[PDB]
Amino acid sequence: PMFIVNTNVPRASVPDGFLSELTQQLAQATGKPPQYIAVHVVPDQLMAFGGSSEPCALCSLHSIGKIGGAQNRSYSKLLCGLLAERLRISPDRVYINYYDMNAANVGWNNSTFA
Amino acid sequence: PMFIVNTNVPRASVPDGFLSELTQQLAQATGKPPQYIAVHVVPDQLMAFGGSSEPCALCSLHSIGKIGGAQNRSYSKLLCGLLAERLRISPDRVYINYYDMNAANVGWNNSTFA
Amino acid sequence: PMFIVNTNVPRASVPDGFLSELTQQLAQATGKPPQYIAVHVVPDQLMAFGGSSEPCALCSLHSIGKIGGAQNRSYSKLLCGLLAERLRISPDRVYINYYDMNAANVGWNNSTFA
Ligand SMILES: CC(C)c1nn2ccccc2c1C(=O)[C@@H](C)N
Ligand SMILES: [Cl-]
Ligand SMILES: [Cl-]
Ligand SMILES: [Cl-]
Ligand SMILES: [Cl-]
Ligand SMILES: [Cl-]
Ligand SMILES: [Cl-]
Ligand SMILES: [Cl-]
Ligand SMILES: [Cl-]
Ligand SMILES: [Cl-]
Ligand SMILES: [Cl-]
Repeated sequence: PMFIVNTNVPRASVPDGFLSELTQQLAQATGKPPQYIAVHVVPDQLMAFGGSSEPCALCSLHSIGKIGGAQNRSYSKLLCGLLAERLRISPDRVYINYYDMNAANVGWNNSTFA
Repeated sequence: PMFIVNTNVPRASVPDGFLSELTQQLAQATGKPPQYIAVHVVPDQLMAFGGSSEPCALCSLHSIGKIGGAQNRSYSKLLCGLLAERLRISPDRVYINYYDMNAANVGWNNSTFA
Repeated sequence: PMFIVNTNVPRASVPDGFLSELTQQLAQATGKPPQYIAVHVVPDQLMAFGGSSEPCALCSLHSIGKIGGAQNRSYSKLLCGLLAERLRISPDRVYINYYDMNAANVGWNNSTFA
């Protein structure tokens, strides 16, 4: 799986250990092996949500399977929870796009998961 | 909806009110409330379009519905128009990927839109 | 086509002409004219792969057609090879998401490719 978070929150406000916490929480939530988890955080971004530039975040979670109605609601609660707790971003100022990737469309180690 | 613009144009060349203009114009174009419109601009990028690093832009517009053949053509005219006017980027050096998202695949406020 | 590389490797480590090499290599691989190839490299990113902060990369390749099982395996070998030789990133620490875009969903020059 791959989780990306883009936010206008400054770098200095992203607490130490955030990438590790995301990796650990996502491994368990998705059920995927920790070695399969990739995380990416992009702070200090120029963005707005509803026209307001108060703290907000635009994210994406890509996974081969483990994507669905119920699972996505659970990931959203988990992720919005972490963003609220660690980056002080209100859950209603966070969007998370979920993508269920076909194995044939994910490259890794000179090949694909197909 | 969510609109992201990645460009090699420097931050100082992004005029005041750009995020606000995009928010307003996209709310009107998509027919969605501006409160639900998120915009993100990423300047000073290392990119090339067609083998040259002259001003260019790689963008994405995600929306639950309001995506289609005719609508996308209309959005492209609007967006390329804004990028040319405000960032001086030639329309033929702009790519905009459109994504019609299923409500279950868009997280927000500890849940999804499903 | 559009190729994006997000990586934690330093900007100073990205060889000059790297964008040009990616452009020409992708033009050859996809069979499409270099004029239509866009490349984007984002260094100095805060990311982790498998919980580790060692060099890694999260990439995407979007193309109208020329995407598939066999082709993607070929693209992965090509791209991982380039990232390894030029950016010193191990292939097993690289993810590449492939997207076969419908022409109606790719905006360009005030319209779409449909
Ligand atoms: C699905 C499988 C190919 C696979 N994907 N993947 C992604 C990141 C790290 C390890 C692996 C991995 C493996 O364990 C191989 C060695 N069997
Ligand atoms: Cl589910
Ligand atoms: Cl897919
Ligand atoms: Cl602005
Ligand atoms: Cl140039
Ligand atoms: Cl339409
Ligand atoms: Cl039309
Ligand atoms: Cl979707
Ligand atoms: Cl194929
Ligand atoms: Cl093959
Ligand atoms: Cl598409």
